[PDB]
Amino acid sequence: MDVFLMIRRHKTTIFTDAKESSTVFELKRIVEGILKRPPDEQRLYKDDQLLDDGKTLGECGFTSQTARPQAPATVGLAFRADDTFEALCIEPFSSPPELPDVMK
Amino acid sequence: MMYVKLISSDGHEFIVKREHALTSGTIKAMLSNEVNFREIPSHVLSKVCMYFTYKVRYTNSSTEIPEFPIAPEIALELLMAANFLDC
Amino acid sequence: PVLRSVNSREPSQVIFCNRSPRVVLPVWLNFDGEPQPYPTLPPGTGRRIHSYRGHLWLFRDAGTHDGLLVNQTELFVPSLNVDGQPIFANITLPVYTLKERCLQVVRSLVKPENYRRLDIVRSLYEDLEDHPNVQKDLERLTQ
Amino acid sequence: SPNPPKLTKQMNAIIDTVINYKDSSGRQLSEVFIQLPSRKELPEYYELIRKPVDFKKIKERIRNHKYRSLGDLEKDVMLLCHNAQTFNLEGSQIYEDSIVLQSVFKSARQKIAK
Repeated sequence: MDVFLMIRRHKTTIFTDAKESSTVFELKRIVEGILKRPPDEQRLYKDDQLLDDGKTLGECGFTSQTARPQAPATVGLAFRADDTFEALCIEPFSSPPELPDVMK
Repeated sequence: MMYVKLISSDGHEFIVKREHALTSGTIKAMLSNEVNFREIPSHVLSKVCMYFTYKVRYTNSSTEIPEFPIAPEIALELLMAANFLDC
Repeated sequence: PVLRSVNSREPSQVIFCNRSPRVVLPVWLNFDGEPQPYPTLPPGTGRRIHSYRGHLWLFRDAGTHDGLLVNQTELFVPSLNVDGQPIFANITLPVYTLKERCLQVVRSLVKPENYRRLDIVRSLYEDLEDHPNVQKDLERLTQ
Repeated sequence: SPNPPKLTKQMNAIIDTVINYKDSSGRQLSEVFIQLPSRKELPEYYELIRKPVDFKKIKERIRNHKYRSLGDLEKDVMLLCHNAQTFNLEGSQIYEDSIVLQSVFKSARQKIAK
């Protein structure tokens, strides 16, 4: 079963696909190939829970019923600046304009 | 898998696959790595990127196709983006 | 007309299955090429209907009249049953273009008279007014 | 009950013209109106209409010598066309077929007379 998700960090948002059986380590290796940073310099999150490298995406709660192409599941990403890991921070998207009176 | 960087008006960088971004005829002409949009906001461009993952997945899929949900708050801005993008 | 039913007079059992979130409306193309409506199919329902060989069918939405694929094609025609086995017609949603899909959402929310009061470009008002039509698609389907 | 053979000669000739109209394309428009729908197939028709008819019954009326004149036979053909136009909606195939068979019979009644 495929899982469509968006790995987010500050303003960078990676759109990709993985399998429920694949590990969190395999998702770091996909980010390694895109942004060019080793897996030991990354920290993935589901909401505000630090995901272990050994656990599968299905074990973390990323089911294919929730993580679908039209509505991908958001995954947190934090990098390491030499000594310690940075705090998880995701800049939200721009708020849409107020619904017009004609459309109500 | 080759990737492309799509920058929105407010500076939000969206990394998508090259094949996924080719769905749009406008982007296909621009490429043939980094593409910037000055009129498209982040909440619209993320929805356009959600459509690219949706199309490529469900094209030639004889199983069953789910409907693409569009909320009433972004239907107008996403329409202007879709017409400009030709997708 | 090229697109019409063939008066074969040989029975053909068909299964109309609605695998879409829309209220599907089966439309039969009669012997003179004109379309004809039939009882609607609620979302996620299937019924075994009695049809004939070489009869042309096409399926649209009950309210919006948007086009719907069958067995991954625009129109369908049931052939003779091999050993009395039913013919299956799996009605599905087409992968609509984001432009066309965005029009449908605005079309449902706003009234026909208030199309030209929206803050959009001049070319989009004519595209919104250009509603999905059966006769239009039948002229387009010919070759 | 026995009626003149020369009247019976025409009464079957009007119906045969109505039964055999191919309409150039090669489609017999009068083939669905030969036998009434089965009462166990869909009772809603027998519930909607008041008097059911079909050309098998109209052909049998000549054999039983029920129709005494052209006006009596025309009464039932227009009533059969009225039953089709009542049950079937405007624009459908059977609605337009009965409209064609209504005119084909009016021209056939005149041709036979003179």
